[PDB]
Amino acid sequence: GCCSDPRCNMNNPDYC
Amino acid sequence: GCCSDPRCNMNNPDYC
Repeated sequence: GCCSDPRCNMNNPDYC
Repeated sequence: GCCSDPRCNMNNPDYC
């Protein structure tokens, strides 16, 4: 998942 | 933060 991966989470505030 | 960058900002319209 994206939100469970630090870098993806950091770049996706709309969903994370 | 994400919103300070044009690409990330545009990918996150709800939050940015």
